[PDB]
Amino acid sequence: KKRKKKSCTTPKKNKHKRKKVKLAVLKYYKVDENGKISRLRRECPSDECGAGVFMASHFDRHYCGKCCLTYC
Amino acid sequence: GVMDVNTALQEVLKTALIHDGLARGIREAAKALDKRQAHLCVLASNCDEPMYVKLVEALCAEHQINLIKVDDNKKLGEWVGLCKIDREGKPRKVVGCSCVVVKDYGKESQAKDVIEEYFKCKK
Ligand SMILES: [Zn+2]
Repeated sequence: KKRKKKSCTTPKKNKHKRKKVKLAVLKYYKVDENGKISRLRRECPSDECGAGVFMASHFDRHYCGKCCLTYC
Repeated sequence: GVMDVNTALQEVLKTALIHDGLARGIREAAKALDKRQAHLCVLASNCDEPMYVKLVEALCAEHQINLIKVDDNKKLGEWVGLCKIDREGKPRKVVGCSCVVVKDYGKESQAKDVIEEYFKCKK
């Protein structure tokens, strides 16, 4: 049995390529004229990411990337 | 204190490299430094981003942290330990670090003699 070639299928399943965000770290904090710090999103209650990591505001939900926490 | 002020960051960043207490890059610096678990922070002066100054200056202002400023991201990249070296010891490759956050110091009379003096005179 010489091994058959047969490569045909739904032509390509492409693999997710990383979305490269340029200086996105800066978007989190809002600096006023005095030099004050305004946090535009919510802090996460979980232990590992506590006080060092923030959450995401999607329209209907809040999502932290470490422990995968979700709220409405 | 026999040392010069500008040359003596080498011992702070060396012992902080040996004790695994350095956080480099802006987000792993800012965040973990805002965790009030990290003592002091080292920043680059020359930068192409105006807000990159606002972030760290505001953060170091409110969170009771001290600010050092260096010339280029390149020299700081030689301090951080990201410089890759040649066969004979030429510091050939340089990945520059503007953000450095110190968590765990080593115990040194030298780097602490210059940093504690510079920051006793700055206050
Ligand atoms: Zn979390």
